[PDB]
Amino acid sequence: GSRRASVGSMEAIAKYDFKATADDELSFKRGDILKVLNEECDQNWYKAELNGKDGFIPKNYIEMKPHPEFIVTD
Amino acid sequence: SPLLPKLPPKTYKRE
Repeated sequence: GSRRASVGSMEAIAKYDFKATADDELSFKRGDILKVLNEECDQNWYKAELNGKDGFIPKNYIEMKPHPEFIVTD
Repeated sequence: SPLLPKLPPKTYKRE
């Protein structure tokens, strides 16, 4: 069918640490999964946002994960 | 090429 109740984006696990270098780059640490808002620029770096920040990120320090259900595992 | 470099654009190998 059709889904019209999403409104958001996917995530992507930051495999290592890193920071924003370009004026439009994004920073993150090892384990800081970001929110892929888009995929502009090269086909190797994504576009995402960490709870407020955003910008390009080299996918080599990342992986693309789906939408998880809540974080509380206990 | 090795691991976590400056992310260079690949091209060819050593052979």
